[PDB]
Amino acid sequence: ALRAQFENSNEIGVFSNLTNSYALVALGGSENFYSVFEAELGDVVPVVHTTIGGTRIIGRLTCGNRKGLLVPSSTTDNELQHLRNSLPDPVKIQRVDERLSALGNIVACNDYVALVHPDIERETEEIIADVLDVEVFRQTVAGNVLTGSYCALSNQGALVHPRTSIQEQDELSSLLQVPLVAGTINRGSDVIGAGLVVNDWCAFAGLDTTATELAVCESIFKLQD
Amino acid sequence: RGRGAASGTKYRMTLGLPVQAIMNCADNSGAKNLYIVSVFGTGARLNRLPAASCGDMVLATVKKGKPDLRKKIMPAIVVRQRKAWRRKDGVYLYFEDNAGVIVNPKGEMKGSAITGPVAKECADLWPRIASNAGTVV
Amino acid sequence: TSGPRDNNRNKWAKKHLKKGKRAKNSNFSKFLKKK
Amino acid sequence: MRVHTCYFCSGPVYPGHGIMFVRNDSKVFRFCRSKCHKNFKMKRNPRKVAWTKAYRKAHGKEMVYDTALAVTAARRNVPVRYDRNVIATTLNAMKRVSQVHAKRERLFYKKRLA
Amino acid sequence: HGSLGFLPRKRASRQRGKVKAFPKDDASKPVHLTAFLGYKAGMTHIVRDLDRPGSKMHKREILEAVTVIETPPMVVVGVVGYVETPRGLRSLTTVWAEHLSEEVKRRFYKNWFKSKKKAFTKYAKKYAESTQSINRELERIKKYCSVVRVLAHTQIRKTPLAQKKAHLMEIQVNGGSVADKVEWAREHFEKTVDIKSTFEQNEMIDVIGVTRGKGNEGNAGYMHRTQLNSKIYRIGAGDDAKNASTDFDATEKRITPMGGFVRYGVVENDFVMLNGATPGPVKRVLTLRKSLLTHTSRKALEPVSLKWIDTASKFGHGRFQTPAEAKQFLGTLKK
Amino acid sequence: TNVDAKVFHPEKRKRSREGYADDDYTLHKTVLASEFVTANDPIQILGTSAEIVFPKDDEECQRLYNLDVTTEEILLCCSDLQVLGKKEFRDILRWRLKIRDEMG
Amino acid sequence: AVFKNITPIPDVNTFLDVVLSRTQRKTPTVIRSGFKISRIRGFYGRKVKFTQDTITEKLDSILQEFPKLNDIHPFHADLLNILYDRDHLKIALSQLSTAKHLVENVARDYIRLLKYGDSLYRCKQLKRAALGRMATIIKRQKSSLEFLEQVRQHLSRLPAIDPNTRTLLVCGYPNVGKSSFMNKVTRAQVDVQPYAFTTKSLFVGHFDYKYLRWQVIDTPGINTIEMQSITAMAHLRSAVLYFMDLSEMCGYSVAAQVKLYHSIKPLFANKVTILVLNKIDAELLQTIIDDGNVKVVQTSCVQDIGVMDVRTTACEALLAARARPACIPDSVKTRRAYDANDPNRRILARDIEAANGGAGVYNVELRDKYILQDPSWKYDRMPELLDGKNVADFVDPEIEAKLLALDEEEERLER
RNA sequence: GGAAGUCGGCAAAAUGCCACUGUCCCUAUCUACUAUCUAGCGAAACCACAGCCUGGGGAACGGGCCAGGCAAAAUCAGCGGGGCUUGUGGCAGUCAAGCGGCGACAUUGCUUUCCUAUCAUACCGAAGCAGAAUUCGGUAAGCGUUGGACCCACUAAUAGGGACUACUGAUGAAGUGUCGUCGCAAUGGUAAUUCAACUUAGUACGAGAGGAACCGUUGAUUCAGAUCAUUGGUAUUUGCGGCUGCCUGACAAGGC
RNA sequence: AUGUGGAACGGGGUAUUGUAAGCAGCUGCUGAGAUUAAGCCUUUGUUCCCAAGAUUUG
Repeated sequence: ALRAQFENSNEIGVFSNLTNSYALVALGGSENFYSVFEAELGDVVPVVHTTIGGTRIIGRLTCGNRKGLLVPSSTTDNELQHLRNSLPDPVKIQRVDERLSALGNIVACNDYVALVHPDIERETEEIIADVLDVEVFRQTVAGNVLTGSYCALSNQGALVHPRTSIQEQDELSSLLQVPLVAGTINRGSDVIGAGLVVNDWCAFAGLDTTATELAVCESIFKLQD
Repeated sequence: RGRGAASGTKYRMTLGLPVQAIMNCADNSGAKNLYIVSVFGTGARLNRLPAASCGDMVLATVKKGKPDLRKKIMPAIVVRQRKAWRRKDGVYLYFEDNAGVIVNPKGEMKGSAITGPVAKECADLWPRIASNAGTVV
Repeated sequence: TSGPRDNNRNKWAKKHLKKGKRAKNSNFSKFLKKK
Repeated sequence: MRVHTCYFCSGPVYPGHGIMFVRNDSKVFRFCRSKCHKNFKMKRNPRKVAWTKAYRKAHGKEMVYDTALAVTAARRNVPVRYDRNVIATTLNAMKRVSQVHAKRERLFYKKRLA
Repeated sequence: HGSLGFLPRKRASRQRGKVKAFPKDDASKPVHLTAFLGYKAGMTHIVRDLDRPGSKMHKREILEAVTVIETPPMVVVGVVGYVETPRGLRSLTTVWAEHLSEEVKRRFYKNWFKSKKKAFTKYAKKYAESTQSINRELERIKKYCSVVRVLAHTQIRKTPLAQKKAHLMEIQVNGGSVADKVEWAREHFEKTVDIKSTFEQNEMIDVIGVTRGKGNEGNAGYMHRTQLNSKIYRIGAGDDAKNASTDFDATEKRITPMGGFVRYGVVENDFVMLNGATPGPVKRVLTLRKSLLTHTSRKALEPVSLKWIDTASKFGHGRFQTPAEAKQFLGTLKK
Repeated sequence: TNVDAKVFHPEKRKRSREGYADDDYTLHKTVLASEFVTANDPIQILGTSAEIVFPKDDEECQRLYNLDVTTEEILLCCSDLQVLGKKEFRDILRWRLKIRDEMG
Repeated sequence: AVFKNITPIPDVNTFLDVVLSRTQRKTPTVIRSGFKISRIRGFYGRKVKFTQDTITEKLDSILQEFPKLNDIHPFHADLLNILYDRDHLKIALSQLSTAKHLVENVARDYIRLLKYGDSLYRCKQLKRAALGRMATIIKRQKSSLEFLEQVRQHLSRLPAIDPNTRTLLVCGYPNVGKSSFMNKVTRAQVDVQPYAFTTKSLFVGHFDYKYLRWQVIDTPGINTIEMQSITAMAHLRSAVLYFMDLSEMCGYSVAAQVKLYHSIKPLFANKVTILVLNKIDAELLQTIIDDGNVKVVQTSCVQDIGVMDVRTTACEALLAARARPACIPDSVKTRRAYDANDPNRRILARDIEAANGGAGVYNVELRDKYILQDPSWKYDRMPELLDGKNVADFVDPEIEAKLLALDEEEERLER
């Protein structure tokens, strides 16, 4: 795992997005943030220096996996054209004309399973299955609808609220077919999606995350090999 | 506590909510109303009532709410605005109702899910609100 | 706040005027000057 | 760089003109000018306003369809890789559309008058 | 309150903005002009990609209000030399051309119609028959004079106005030696100097004008002012049907808005697109000069790439840039 | 609350600053067409619900949508109940009464 | 308990000069005989009131910033009695408070009398009689202010010992290898010299082990230094790590060290003792080992071995007392981690920055990384608009064929 | 936005704790009249003589005097202006520089504009000042010193004080032959202010907790000067449309 | 003080409003009609006016 911060903010889940096929980072601000992502994934996956809707919070405004990427209807044609030019062919890009524009705060997805804010429209569910090629479950985490921000999820693990009950963790893990952990981040910051960005081989966390959590993410996401 | 942990910097925009104004509670923290008593970052402009805007922090009192959140003046982030404000893009925006969220001075909001549209400005500045936002336009 | 009347603001302003910052004003007028 | 169509008159809205109004239903309304904004504020139905495209097409004052040149236009949400050859023909095909649409609607009005 | 640097608040004793300061002359630089003279046609707005690093909208689209002023190429019609003296600059001599057009001759009379049109008859007559006096005077300028300022007059005939008296002013000549200035001045008699050879679409000029007269509120308005740091966005040519077409727009069009500029007319000459406000109302002559000083603030250095320029109808609420597009959208009228 | 006055007076927004629907995350409230017809409090439904939905899966909603009483104008107005004039609200109420009379 | 936040004390003369200078500068100065008697009275009362506020404001700052010995954790409380003689400190702190009321009473008295002033002079002397008294009141605490400044000066030097966190207190005879262990464990640099009593006072040092932070507080050997060590061991939740000079290279008899450890055993009660055999590479030991709590860990002080093992043993004792196929790319399995030294690390955008002007100047070429058939067009501007219509809506890789499939059709209509 | 203005629901608005309101933030626009100018008619109060300013003239220092600053006709419209004093108490004894018994310090006994005397911003010197934060002191009045009932927040800070002519705009005869164009510049005035965001950094420094700076760059506060592309406001474009009432025996037609 | 002269109308463009009477069977003639410079642009359109009077000027 890595400790990195955007500007002087620990919430690097907001300011960037990362999947098994690409990496999206904010623009015009700290290119040191681009350097951090490039230092670990520069020669493996493309690192796109992009923006969504003229904002630096692209991480919470998009949702994607190794196969497809989604953007809200608020994104410009120019920014969408930029993303498709930079991104390679095997990754599909789509505009999701959907109820709650912030896709990152409502949808957390991997290559095989996605968790969505129940309050999404049926056509959105259909296109997510069509694009992401994952099974869609309209469930909730810790009683909170914002699955994407409170459930940092990857191919080899997942993290949720420490508050959620043990039976709830077991239900989510069994329905996700992946080990799950109820942990914390950034010294009591319960927005796990907004603090931790994870792929199947690397993970980044805020600078304010202590060593105890970093060991926990290392164990659950098994980056040691 | 003003301008604190707000990531980058905010462009100038029209002033919508002067002192002693009522806004809806936007999150599900349990509050209904907020009352502006003071505005952070106001200079010595004579006979100028401090005013708030999207992405601004104001000392707020929960006028209508459960008594535990009441009786303690604390900062709040104005998340929406009714007065028309122009983006640097050029388009002019305005919402139906003045809305605000309940936030600690550090920047982490006290709610769990905010209701309705979110100003694109405040989502840019406040990553914590962007962490807990539903739809931003 | 350092005021624009500051002798050191004026001093460093000078050194900016002696980089390529002013070179893009020297030959920049030469553009029209050959027309 | 997007010239959206206004919600009330269906006329194009160029950057810098008009207003943006966001519904609490997360629906965004674009108005080309203050006239259309105010009319929406009183909540007049565009199907019953004498100078809107929606009203006009509700009474057949325009052709129902133009599949012009075998393809005319569609909002695209799955973008395409940029290519100089492709942009050139799309540039040519686009302006070849307008003259066809103009040519056809000229005879459409001729039929309507008679 | 009110600034004390702008009193006595009284009506300007001039209509054309006086350039009270010219850039410092440096002989290392060769010869160029230092000012110009245009007419405020009106303002529109633009959309631009913003390449300012660190700015919150780096590589993002903004919208900017731009002032369009039409500048038909000025005509150089004389040369003046000022000599340094302990009592200040003093105009030593003045030399003119042969063919001074009727536009500038009108400047010398309050009644051009009733006059006998007798300006510059003896001078032009002796100019042709004996050029030794002209050579002697230019010899004097290149021998004594240290500041060389050329008479240039604007071709108000081309402007869509009703005025006919051309405007006349003194553009200083910075660069080279005094001999180089006189040679440059003598090689441009009776010829025209175009704004494309004076400003280059990206530099940061200072705009001088007289404010719009608001009336009596003491006197308010109609004051001489000097905007600094006004940046050129686009120097267009009046001969091209692409002067309002960008690289992101195509759409063959002209800068003049739908229906002509309000209370000005139709701009069919070389024009300048400055940013923001400029002093004075429309159709008032503005003065443009190079900045007195080198300031390389990043705003003064960064390049500009206009994405789209607006030619809607400023006379109301326009919503169509070009009449072709209006016909395509609107159904075929009864006409 | 006085939602009937807002329904009957679409203009003159009362500058409502009270709260957000008692912790309702989404403002897109939808009322079933069959439920709306069967409802005995049309004023409350009109003042609260932002749209009247007639899903095709529901047999009652599909029958009401295909009914001759429900016209194109009625369906178009009911699609976005947030923006609807006084005449449209009266027309919607009359359509509901006509459908209820036909049903019983 | 960070004692560094205490403002520095003036030395009486400065205290009066600062107080008197403030009164002259911040309050009015000019008055004439012809003014109304109320104005004359109001003027001088303002100075008398103002100086009292200045004196009390300074005095209260001392009384609040100093730590209240009764309300603090008895570790630091017991540390301060040995260092600062709590009675002397309390007497000093109390005297300033008695001073604080005394200035108030004199100020109230002379303001009260001044209401009856009849001429400019009589108010002038009460003001002088005032200013003299609060000046003379303060001058009597010369010893108290000097004592507090010395106490302040040494308080700011003390290390903020951590009582809540897990700790490993180290104690023993002087020069018994404790300094070497502290240097090897804690990043702090404590001077190690053959001179005895090098550890003048307690030295605190934080260490990280088992994903947790432990505070090692070295104590002076064994008297004021011995009393500090005893008090530190008295109230501190920590494991005893006494180091015994097995080789007797420390200059003290092994039996003497055993006797000292037995004497300190009363303080070492209810703690995880450690029987460190210092200078192992370089009798009563069986009696000490019979206790069982002390763990016999050999420590090669001369050979500099076993320090890490001892720390690991101590930490362990303290802890006891308290289908989803992840297709990682093949390049990831052989990726060289970016470390700046080696040139191997591919350049980064951070490095392209510093060569090209730094932050705020370098314009990142956003178009510089499009996967594209050509890197020349890599700066081209794509059309966005034309004739009311967007270019974007028409971009189709097969659009040319839609245009040809057309050409037949229009040729049909014209015919 | 809805009592923050004001001692305050004064006056309108809402009808004939909630709610409304330009009282306020912060004013803007529109209408009539006065207003100004023109033709005519046409007073009175008041009047030693007059009308630039600084200092001084024993007082009362003034409009006349003295010493200066200065000073160019005729007017038009607004505004009414007209050697004190300070930062250090009182009683008693002891010295004792010394003078002629006092005896100096010390010792012991008890009880709008202006000023700088600078709150903030700039710099500076000292302090156990590691970093940060802070304390004291010096130069410094360029520039700020807030919003609400001693309080309670904001803020960089919410420092302490003194007090007919002129003023502001508008014409204007005239030397230099006349008129005009382009200029020169004596003198007068003057303007910018503060904050924090990215780096430089989690680096220097620190056991740790914590954690700066110069430089580069980016916005914001306040103030000033302009401007009307855009959005908003204003309606006598009485521009268009709708509604109410009235008329021609009727429809239309306009009407007010 | 006779000319890309000036004016009065008129046409076109741009605009504001929202589809005029009448006819025919709510619909179509009808984005119609009206207003458009009074501080909008332009005019090969039609007509007229001006190649003056007084005063002051070395």
